[PDB]
Amino acid sequence: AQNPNCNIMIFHPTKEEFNDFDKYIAYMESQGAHRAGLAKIIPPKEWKARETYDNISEILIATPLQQVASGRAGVFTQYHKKKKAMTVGEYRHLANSKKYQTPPHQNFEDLERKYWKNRIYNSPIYGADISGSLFDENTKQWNLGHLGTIQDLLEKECGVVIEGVNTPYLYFGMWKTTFAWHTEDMDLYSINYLHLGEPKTWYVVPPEHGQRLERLARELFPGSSRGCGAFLRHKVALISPTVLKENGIPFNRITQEAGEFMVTFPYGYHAGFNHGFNCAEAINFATPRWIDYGKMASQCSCGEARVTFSMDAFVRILQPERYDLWKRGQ
Ligand SMILES: NCCc1ccc(O)c(O)c1
Ligand SMILES: O=C(O)CNC(=O)C(=O)O
Ligand code: NI
Ligand SMILES: [Zn+2]
Repeated sequence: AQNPNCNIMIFHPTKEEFNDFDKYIAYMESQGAHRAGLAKIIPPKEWKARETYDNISEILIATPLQQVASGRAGVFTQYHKKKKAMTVGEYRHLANSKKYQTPPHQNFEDLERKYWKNRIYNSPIYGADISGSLFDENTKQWNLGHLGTIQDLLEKECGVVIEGVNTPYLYFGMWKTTFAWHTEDMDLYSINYLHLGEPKTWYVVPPEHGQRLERLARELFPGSSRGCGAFLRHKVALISPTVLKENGIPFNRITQEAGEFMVTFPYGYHAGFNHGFNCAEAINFATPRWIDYGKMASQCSCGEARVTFSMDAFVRILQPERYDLWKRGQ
């Protein structure tokens, strides 16, 4: 069995290998990459996402989110307070201001230490889930706006025709902006390209051990766990690497830099933070191997979790027993 220790693998495809997206995902899995829950893909040197990021300042962040924490340094939740709209230009200036800028630090490890020590005492502002793309339409390889759709995958695999679209989202981050522990909707894959700016650090639990993280989360957030059978779907819980180690949860970490792709695999729990001002683009996708994970995905029905339009059809077709109860909560 490939990659039995579930290490995060890093890939360096040639420009030839970078032509067929599906084929290369399949190749990575043949080498055991999915066992980690997360992989890094470094594009061939000949490739670029777009010519420049010169005039991105006029993009609007309609609903910036202030991420307010509660709890202790290693175990906390965050809630999102809506702020007034601002342009990416205004947001970048805010990120670089004395209140919000990255502190002096020696290296990634020093900065990681500072993050887990001090995150809860600040409330950084995130521009998340902004529908759009920064890939040039003429970029033919690994263009996250030109992927095959999950709806077409389901149709090809299972012969069912369904409504729905899926499109990419932009994320503008600053120092300490945080993504909570989660898997994707319907335990899909995700792919994330860091277009510009400072790094993003990721933590990930191997899919074969996801239930260990769920069990720990129930112990660490007991009220939340009583309110919902799948509260990690709410995407508000953080647990530090120190606390994960103390409780024997298997995980790995890696830092993504500008110009690099990350792929998360079905039921790979992940969390992380941004080092400073940056812009990433991400989208969910499916492969034939996803279908079984989609059928088994645990759902939030307390009503807290957000659901796009397109998730309806996934639940309706793959989880018809759950559909009625789930739809009551959307
Ligand atoms: N009960 C279904 C599985 C499960 C358990 C705990 C969680 O936090 C979660 O998101 C999902
Ligand atoms: O970049 C972020 O803030 C979060 N991204 C993801 O969880 C992802 O790409 O799957
Ligand atoms: Ni994700
Ligand atoms: Zn819920």
